[PDB]
Formats: sequence, structure tokens, C-alpha cells
Amino acid sequence: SPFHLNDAVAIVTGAAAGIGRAIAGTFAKAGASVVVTDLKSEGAEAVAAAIRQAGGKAIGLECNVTDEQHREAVIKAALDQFGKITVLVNNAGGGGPKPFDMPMSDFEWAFKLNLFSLFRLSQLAAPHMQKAGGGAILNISSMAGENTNVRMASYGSSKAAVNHLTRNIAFDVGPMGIRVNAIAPGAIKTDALATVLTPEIERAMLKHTPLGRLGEAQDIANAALFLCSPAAAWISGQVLTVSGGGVQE
Amino acid sequence: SPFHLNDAVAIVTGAAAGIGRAIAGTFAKAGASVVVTDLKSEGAEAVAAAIRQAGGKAIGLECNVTDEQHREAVIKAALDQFGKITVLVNNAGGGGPKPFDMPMSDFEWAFKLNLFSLFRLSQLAAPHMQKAGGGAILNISSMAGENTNVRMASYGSSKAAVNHLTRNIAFDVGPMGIRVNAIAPGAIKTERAMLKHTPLGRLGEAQDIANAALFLCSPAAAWISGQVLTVSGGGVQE
Repeated sequence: SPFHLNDAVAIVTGAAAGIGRAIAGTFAKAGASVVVTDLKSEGAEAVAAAIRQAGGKAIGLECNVTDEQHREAVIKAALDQFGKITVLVNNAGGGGPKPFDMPMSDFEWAFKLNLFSLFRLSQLAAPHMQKAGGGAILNISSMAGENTNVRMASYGSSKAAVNHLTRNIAFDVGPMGIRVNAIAPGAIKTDALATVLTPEIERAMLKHTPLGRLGEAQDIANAALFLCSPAAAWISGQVLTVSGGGVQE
Repeated sequence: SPFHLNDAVAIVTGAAAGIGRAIAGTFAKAGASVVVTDLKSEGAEAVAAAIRQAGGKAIGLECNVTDEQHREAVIKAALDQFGKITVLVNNAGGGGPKPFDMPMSDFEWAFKLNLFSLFRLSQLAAPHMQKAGGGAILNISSMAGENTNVRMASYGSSKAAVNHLTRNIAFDVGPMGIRVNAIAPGAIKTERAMLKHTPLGRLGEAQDIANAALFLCSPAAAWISGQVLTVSGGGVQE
């Protein structure tokens, strides 16, 4: 099977919960040594400990991905712990609906968090992936990068930039043996709150979801494993939308 | 004919030369009073003076569109001179090919110059547009916003952000009576290699872009918003 990550070393950011946590655990089961990072150090550590107790190799670190010193520390930690970097999953991000008249600090922060952080981490990881014989970068984007709605000036525009960055930097790092792809997830039921996801909003989301259920973090992690494995060795510059056939407003 | 800009007041940024200059002069000939701005004071004044000599209404002023005090000065100059704002053409921008390992300040500057500037100018103009009964915003983007190539990490990604900003803020400002569109222009004369994949077999003129700009800012486009119109002879140059 080509769907393994044998001898890989994967950095997974923002991974104390949700999609990032599922990606970290799945990648470790598939053979990768995993560097789990999160804004809360205790949460990254809990994921890494669970991986180790299940028979895998992992460490957990605090990382504010918007801080250059934190970014450099994560790169160094991966090299100090496992000797190389071959996979980078840029899952850290955030934001959401905001009014058109938002303060410019809010608009700029969407870009610092969703885009500048993962571009810089990609810059820092790429020389190490080339030295290791090749690698894969995976960006977790959002369906907002392709869809259009109210209150999306910062969130939608920053995620659109993530999508197009993915397509373009594939040309820059392909000759170094590095693939770059993105996943745009639909609405995920994992870690969603029952008060935020009460049956009337769930019914309204499922009305435009052909497959009749909301997503799970493991769905995204399965697609992430595919895109970071030799099974996707000739796939680069792609944005894969995982959303059950539809959209969830 | 609703292809005119009668009684309009249009701010046009980056208008000292090329597309911006053509849009300013075209918009004035179509009936608009034009606030011509450029990073270079002399470039903006020269175009505004040439418009006035040809019989139009125009003022020119320096504006670094990445400087908040400059942005506010342009809004105030439009209101002081002409009493309202109904059209904003965001043509100021820049950048180009850069290596993947560029300094981070280069990457961030692409977004400050190409995106943050025109979002903030859109925020500043919109309440005045709403009070005037409606308006049109036009963003001059780039074909790099939808194309994929080497050395495009900052330029391509920032122009893609401009395109998607256009699509999304159309939802926010439509209820204020404001349309928002973009143009992605092809290579303009200011050869057989650049034209090898251009169906119409010629380079563009600045006037080609200005004609499309005039349409999209005119009542003839009163029900068009959120669109990115590519004006490039059917293909990609170079």
C-alpha cells in the first residue's frame, strides 16, 4: 500500500483538537514521527502523549505560529528530536465572520494568522524537506476561499490567498521534490458544541449537503493522509474540498 | 445612453500613467469630476491639468495609498472640491516576480500595497457613496490572480485576494447601493512571443481597459457586482 508515511517526520500545527489532532494521530499510525504544536502547550502535549501510548513517536510543543521565534523553535525542535522534516501540515488558523467596517487590525490579523504564518513555516521547512529527499506541504484552508457571502471580507479573502498560494508555490518547490496541496473542509461535527449545533441549524446545513451528514475530523485526516503519502506522489497544487457534496452556511 | 458618468465624482488612484491615466481621462470625458491621485505628486497634477485643459473637471493630488493620512486626505479633497463621492477606482498597486525564499517583509508588503490599501479606501469611500444614493467600486487586479506560475508567491496570492475580496464585499456593500467589480488586464502597449497564445493577435491598449472600466462603473452595469472581468484578447501574454 502506498498510503503509508514510513520514515516520515511531520509537523502538524494547531493540533490540540479537531482536524489537527486527527491528522496528528492518523499520521503517526501511518508511520510518521509527529511534532504536534498548538497555542496551548498542554493540549499539544496531551496529543503527543496519546500518540506515544498508542505505540507511535511524537512530541508536543507550544507554538504561536504568528511569532517568528516560535516558528524557528518548532523547526529546530523537529530536527533535534527526529533528525529531519518531510511533511508540514499548516492547520493553525482562525477568524470568521466580521463586519465590513472592521478595524484594519482585524483585517490584517486574518492575513498574519491564516497566510503569513503558513507561508513562513513553508519557507523554513522547505530546505529541510529537500535535504531529506523530498516532502509534502498540506495547507488546511476553508470553503470560504472559494465561496462568497456577507461578513467574509477578511476570512474569505485570506483563505482565497491560501488557496492561490498553494497553487503557485507548487511551482517554486516542485523542483526541490516538494508537493504542496490544500484541503478545504466542510462543516465538521467533531468538537462542535451542542448549543452551537442544535438540530435546527444541523437540519439547515444538511439541506444543502447531499451525503446527508456533517463531516468528521477523521474524514479530513483521511484526505490529508492521502495527499501527504506516496499515493499522491504526482499530485501538487491542488485544493481538495471535503464537504459531503455541498456547502454548509 | 447609460454608458455615461453624468454628475459622478470618481477617485482614481495610481493614475499618473497607463491604465490609471486612461481611466481618469475617459471618466472625465464621460461626465465625471475626477480626483486623480498618484504616489508622485507631479504625475497626478499633470493628468488632472491635462483633463482640465480638454474641458473636464479634475483635481490632482499625491496619495501613498498605504498611508492612512494620505487616504483620508483624498476622501476629504473629493468632498471639499466636488461635494460627494460616487466612484472609486483602485488602480494603485504593484509587485511582480519574486523568489520563494523572499524576505517576509516583501511578502507582507505585497498585501499591504495590493490589498490592504484598497480595502481601507473602500471602507472610507463607502459611507459617502451610500449617502450619495449609491456608487461603484472598481479594483484593477492582475491575471496573476487566477493564473499559476513560478515566482508568484506574493504577487499572485495578493491579486487572488483582491479578486476574492471583490466577490465577497459585494455582499456587504450591495445593501448600501454600491457595486464592486474588478478588471484583470492583459499586457498593454506602452512581441510574437507574448502574443503566441492571444486569440485576437494584438497587444492591448490602455484605452481597452478604460472602456471596460467605464462600462463597469456606469449605470449600464447597474446590476453587475462581484465580478472579475478579464480584458486580455482571449488569452495570457508571456
